[PDB]
Amino acid sequence: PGSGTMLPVFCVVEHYEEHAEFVLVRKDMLFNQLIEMALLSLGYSHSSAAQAKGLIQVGKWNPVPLSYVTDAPDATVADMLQDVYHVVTLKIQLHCPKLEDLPPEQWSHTTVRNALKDLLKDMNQSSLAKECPLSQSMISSIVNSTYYANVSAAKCQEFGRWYKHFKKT
Amino acid sequence: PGSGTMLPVFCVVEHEEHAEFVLVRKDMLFNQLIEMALLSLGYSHSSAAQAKGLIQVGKWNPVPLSYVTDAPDATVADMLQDVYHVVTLKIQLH
Amino acid sequence: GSGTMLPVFCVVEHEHAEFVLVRKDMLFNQLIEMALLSLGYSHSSAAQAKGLIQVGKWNPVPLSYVTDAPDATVADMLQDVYHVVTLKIQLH
Amino acid sequence: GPGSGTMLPVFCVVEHKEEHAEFVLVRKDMLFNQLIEMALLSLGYSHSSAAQAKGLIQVGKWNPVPLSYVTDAPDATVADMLQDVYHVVTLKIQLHSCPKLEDLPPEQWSHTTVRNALKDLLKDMNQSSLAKECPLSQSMISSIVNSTYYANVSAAKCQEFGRWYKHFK
Repeated sequence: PGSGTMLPVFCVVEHYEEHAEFVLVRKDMLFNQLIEMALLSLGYSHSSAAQAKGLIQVGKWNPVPLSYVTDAPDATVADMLQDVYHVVTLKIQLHCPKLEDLPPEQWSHTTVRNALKDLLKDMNQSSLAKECPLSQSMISSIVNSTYYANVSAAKCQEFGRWYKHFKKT
Repeated sequence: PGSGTMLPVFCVVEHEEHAEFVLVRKDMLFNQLIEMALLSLGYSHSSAAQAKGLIQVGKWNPVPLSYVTDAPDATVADMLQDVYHVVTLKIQLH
Repeated sequence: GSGTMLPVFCVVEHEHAEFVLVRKDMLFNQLIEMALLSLGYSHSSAAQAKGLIQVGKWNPVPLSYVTDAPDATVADMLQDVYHVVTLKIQLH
Repeated sequence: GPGSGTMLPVFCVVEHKEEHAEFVLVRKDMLFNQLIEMALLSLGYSHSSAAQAKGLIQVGKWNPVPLSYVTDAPDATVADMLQDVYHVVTLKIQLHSCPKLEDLPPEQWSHTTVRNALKDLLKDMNQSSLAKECPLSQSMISSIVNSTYYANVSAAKCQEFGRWYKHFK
């Protein structure tokens, strides 16, 4: 188990407004093309390994960006995962219905948080807290990301209905 | 008997399913097969980046273009010259 | 890290030494057969086939020492240790 | 456009290196998973040699794969899988052999495998009783035996002798 040319890596691919399993990769290749190779093995355009974001998660920890693992471009898959491949899960994010088109009950806290994140680019919290069904101390929690920080099914459903309408006016 | 610059590939696009042959350049890179199939089929560049692509030899289990060969410099002639007529490229658009 | 497959590192002698994925839910007593299939060997070669198993740096033991339970999944015996073991399949 | 009869051709190559190529006919409705033994039997090989046999299937110039990649259906026939594709695939069979001279498909006999047969016979036979039995002359059995560089045995004779040898023994 290393020896060998391959290393098993458990992968999960995603995109959100089974599919989760080991793929053998080249222990000898570059840690920084791991997302690419994993995705190719799965059948993904070369260019689909571009709109792709990677989060690596140890046992039941919060996952972190592959940035945290190492900052040496020259490290390999083996250098880094030889020892942990049995406990790590690679989380690939592929970055298409529109938010306004999402029906209010399909709305989740993650999509509310995404919706809010876009809006705040070109708006203010107090103003946004004004006719969206959220409060200001509610809206800070969700964007802060901590910890938690939770929107009930009722508010999620209402924020989403409001969002659909707000977007077409 | 295809000594052209091109080779035809039968394509199915999933998501209502769009099928058609497409002529692919033999000098182009095998792993670029999905991009080219898509462009050449009447889709965007952005469409490629949002697409999973498997190749199917007869009635066999479809497989990623990487099961086929581990040589990145592999031309479309290299891999498809002998089998283009028995292979279906099925593509998915998310 | 719990899907339908487990990575098993297999060395076949008589080289061929590498990881092969196998169905967790399969029967531990079909581990040779099914590992052999995934490499090319026929339904016939598995088995005239002798299997030992080596945990870390120990001597390797026959696969019988691992268990008697005929209803033992591969998961059962290997979900916990697949990463420290080596399956050695000899063909007579 | 062939659509019936009970048989199907299967191009097989067989290493053991003595690379031997040849189409063979196999029972269309047999099981795909016993292809490697069916091909070997149908090629003139004993059941013994099929027990060390590694078999990889190859389409065109692609990476060769185990028969388990092609399919998962444990009841898929040779017809299901290769009916439409028999003319672009090769069954690459590797044996740990060589087979006993008698188990060597007679089409694969050369002047040197004929020589080894003669030797093994002359260990307990006469030049004349051999020359009586086998399809060579005494003159040629002199030629083959007393000269290592003697290769002037026709293909037709090699096969003939090889069939004769297979018999008895």
